[PDB]
Amino acid sequence: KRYEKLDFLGEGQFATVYKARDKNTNQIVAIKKIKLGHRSEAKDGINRTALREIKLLQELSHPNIIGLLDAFGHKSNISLVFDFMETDLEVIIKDNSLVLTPSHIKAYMLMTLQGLEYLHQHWILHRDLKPNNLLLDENGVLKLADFGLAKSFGSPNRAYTHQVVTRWYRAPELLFGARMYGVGVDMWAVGCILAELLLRVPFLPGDSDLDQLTRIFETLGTPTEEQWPDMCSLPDYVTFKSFPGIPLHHIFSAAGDDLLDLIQGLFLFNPCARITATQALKMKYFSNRPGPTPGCQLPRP
Amino acid sequence: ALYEYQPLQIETYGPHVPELEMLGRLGYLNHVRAASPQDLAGGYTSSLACHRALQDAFSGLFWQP
Amino acid sequence: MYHNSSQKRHWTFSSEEQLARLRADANRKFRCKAVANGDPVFLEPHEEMTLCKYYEKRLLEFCSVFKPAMPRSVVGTACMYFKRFYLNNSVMEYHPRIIMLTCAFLACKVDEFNVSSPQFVGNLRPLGQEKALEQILEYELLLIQQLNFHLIVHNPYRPFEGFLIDLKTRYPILENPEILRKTADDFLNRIALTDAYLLYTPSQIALTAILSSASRAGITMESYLSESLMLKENRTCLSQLLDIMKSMRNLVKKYEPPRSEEVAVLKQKLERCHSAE
Amino acid sequence: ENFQKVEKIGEGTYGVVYKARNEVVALKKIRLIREISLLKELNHPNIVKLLDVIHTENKLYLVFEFLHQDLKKFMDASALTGIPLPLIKSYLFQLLQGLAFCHSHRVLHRDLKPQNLLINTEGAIKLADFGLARAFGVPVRTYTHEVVTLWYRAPEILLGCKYYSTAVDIWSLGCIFAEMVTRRALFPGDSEIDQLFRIFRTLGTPDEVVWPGVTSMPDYKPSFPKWARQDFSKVVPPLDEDGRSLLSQMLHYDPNKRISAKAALAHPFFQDVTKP
Ligand SMILES: Nc1ncnc2c1ncn2[C@@H]1O[C@H](COP(=O)(O)OP(=O)(O)O)[C@@H](O)[C@H]1O
Ligand SMILES: Nc1ncnc2c1ncn2[C@@H]1O[C@H](COP(=O)(O)OP(=O)(O)O)[C@@H](O)[C@H]1O
Ligand SMILES: [Mg+2]
Ligand SMILES: [Mg+2]
Ligand SMILES: [Mg+2]
Ligand SMILES: [Mg+2]
Repeated sequence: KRYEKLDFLGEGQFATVYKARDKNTNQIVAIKKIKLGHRSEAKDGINRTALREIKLLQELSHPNIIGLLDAFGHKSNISLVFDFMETDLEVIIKDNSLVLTPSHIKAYMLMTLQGLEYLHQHWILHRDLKPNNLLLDENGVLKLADFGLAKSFGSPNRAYTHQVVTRWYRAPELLFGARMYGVGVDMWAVGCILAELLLRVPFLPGDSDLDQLTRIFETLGTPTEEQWPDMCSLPDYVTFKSFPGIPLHHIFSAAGDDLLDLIQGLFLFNPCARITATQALKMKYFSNRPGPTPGCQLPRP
Repeated sequence: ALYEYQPLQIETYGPHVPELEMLGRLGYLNHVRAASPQDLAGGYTSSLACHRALQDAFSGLFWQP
Repeated sequence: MYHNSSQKRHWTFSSEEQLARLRADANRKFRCKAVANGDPVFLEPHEEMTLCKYYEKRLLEFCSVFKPAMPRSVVGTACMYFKRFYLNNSVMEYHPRIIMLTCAFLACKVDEFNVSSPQFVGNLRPLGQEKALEQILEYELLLIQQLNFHLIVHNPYRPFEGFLIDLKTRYPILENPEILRKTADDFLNRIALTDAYLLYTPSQIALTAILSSASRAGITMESYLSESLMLKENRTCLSQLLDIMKSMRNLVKKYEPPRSEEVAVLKQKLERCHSAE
Repeated sequence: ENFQKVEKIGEGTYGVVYKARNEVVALKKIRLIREISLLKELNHPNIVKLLDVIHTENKLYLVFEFLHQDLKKFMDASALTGIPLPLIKSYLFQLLQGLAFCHSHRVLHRDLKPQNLLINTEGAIKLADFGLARAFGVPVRTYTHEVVTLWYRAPEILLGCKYYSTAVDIWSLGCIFAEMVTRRALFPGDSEIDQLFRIFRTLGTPDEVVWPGVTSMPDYKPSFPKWARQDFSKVVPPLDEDGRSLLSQMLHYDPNKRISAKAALAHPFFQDVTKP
């Protein structure tokens, strides 16, 4: 009876989110109640996804990462308490009434990259980056969320499960079945998110894994063995027809030179060569003018 | 107000850990398992494993409760 | 990372006096609850410690013979869960057998070691297995609450490997640090028997094990501390590190394993206490 | 008011499932059209029965007969001893009768899997989970971004075909059949491409001789590895000649050549079928 449920926010396949108040600080919070699921998963105890989110968010503290305020339950039921976020980036993108100026795009990129840099310094991969996982508060602060797929990286012999992001933002090494990877997967997702911000529509909207690979290669060209040295050794590799690709200044006609360099860095086929969050933050595009807009001035749907 | 990159500073309470790119040149990578070509195709290098092991070895080495 | 972890903030304590105080407070609180509910059946805190040590050994055995192969880090996490739970709770309220099984079960899920619950409960030694699974499921949330939802446990094994890499790289005096691995591993086991996991950082434990093995082998490695770690410039820090290691070695030699007959008497007492309330 | 809730069963894609008592029944509480209507239409001994639909202003309640466990849990329990061959045959017969009834009414399950097949104590098995069902042409749920299990998808779906036929259900059933005989998944793929390559490595790579129109599929690639077709003797040792023949007819690459449920019911495999 600590929380007074007062609104229904949404229901997913694996959880249900409500609005509530703490009754002690009168703070508005979001409660994510985790579903038991099927009869078999109910007998296995508390959901592994909830345990993953709890164990990862208890060890992280950054302005641009969602904060876990509390967690309770009864028997195998469990509820996670988060700070309430007004909206997310997907709602901003699909809202035709608001204009995304270059400064807004730079600000949204900056907050995402700083959160990602803090996350990667602690040897954690988000693995589920997409516009609806970047939540916006009333003060225009972006936070990464939905840590149900996040996992620590760095220790060898830790292939583990094959869970991957939705295919529109999956990196080509993931689409080829790579089990061991680094920060490149999140960086490719970040490039896809930036492309979505620039075009206001999904950049590579494939309807299947093979269709996603086909779209990647038609838009950015089929990579050779010089660009991706050991690409043919991935478990789910298939040879493709060679595509010239489209020059990036044609796809993003309004993009300047610095933004173009950032995009090429984010969309490199070699996972090792792909820029990291620190390298991306040091890129000249962020230090150039105009600067990112203050969070209080960011567009609100 | 232009943005300027400021490095992320976290206190580790331990000896300085060498930078990731320097590991091979300083000879650290001669004492870790090499990364297979399949591992390399995904972006996983031996430098990451060595860096993680060293950071854990030096984390909080001299910190008092 | 450990240096901003919940283990460092909330689960490393200044002295074993604090540990004894928390355990005595738990014992007294349970006694007050029982006597307000409505005397020789009560167990004193040292008897509780003996029982906790015995069941920690049992948990080690269980995680050793577990199939499929239980990763050593998962075993470490389970043992740390057991220690943290019985720091603030009494064995007279929650039976150490069920709690040890629940600790192993939560450790397997937290450390991403995927095992189906029927197989886990089949590792036990029929209907009894089903009942045991039922109790494990009933105590999972209790254990997680008693841990304050702090599930990541930093073990000394990874710092051990990091130190071995650093010694192989920057300490040519040691011809082969791998000669020190067996004896350092044994010393790590002995340390894990004591309460040092609640008193020292994992890197300190690993380095203490390494230097203890070096000393037993006859090699002297004060050069590694003074020179390689750049401690020759800061001597007070070197003194603190050496005193930490000396305290850890003292804890290791002062440890006493539980005696069989005392364990039998205490087990009878605990069983009688778990059938009368 | 009449129903006394006993306990919570599970919380699937929508709503909550409750063991209740009036007879032990299952109650689904949905937040508050095609699915309920489809369930009323589908009356059959081998389909889960929609007993009553209680309607409230902000809630919906559906009553079903209670089935004590599903097939997946049953196979998990019988992992060592196995499932007796007569039980396999009876379960397959009942599932095929239910499938034939669904297909006669232009209904496409699309999501057959052992976890969606509910059994009871007396040896009956029923189809459930009609959330991905396709009645006539329209889907029952127009907007559902739910993940789908991948181990029982037909190759035509894996190659991007948008024309769903009834044969896909037959494909899934065949896989389940094989699983019940081997206590292991036939095609346990980690992804779509791995799923397709496991299928190819088990049955051979499809060419225009065996599957005409396969090279013009939306996601067909000429560079696909050309695996050979291993015989069915190694893939499913325990099965007999009639069972192997039925499995082969159920696992044809070409959907048009794939066996139908009514035609499957007339197979010699079920000559001596008796429910145990
Ligand atoms: N802290 C929060 N404040 C407000 N809304 C939230 C919060 N966290 C999640 N949500 C809402 O819940 C929805 C789903 O959250 P998510 O964690 O992505 O669920 P799933 O893991 O099932 O995809 C999002 O669309 C988001 O709008
Ligand atoms: N009539 C019933 N008898 C027994 N169990 C049922 C019944 N109906 C549903 N269930 C169980 O309730 C759980 C929730 O199922 P449901 O939400 O309907 O499936 P889905 O989420 O896959 O659409 C499932 O595990 C199912 O086995
Ligand atoms: Mg989400
Ligand atoms: Mg999620
Ligand atoms: Mg389902
Ligand atoms: Mg469903």
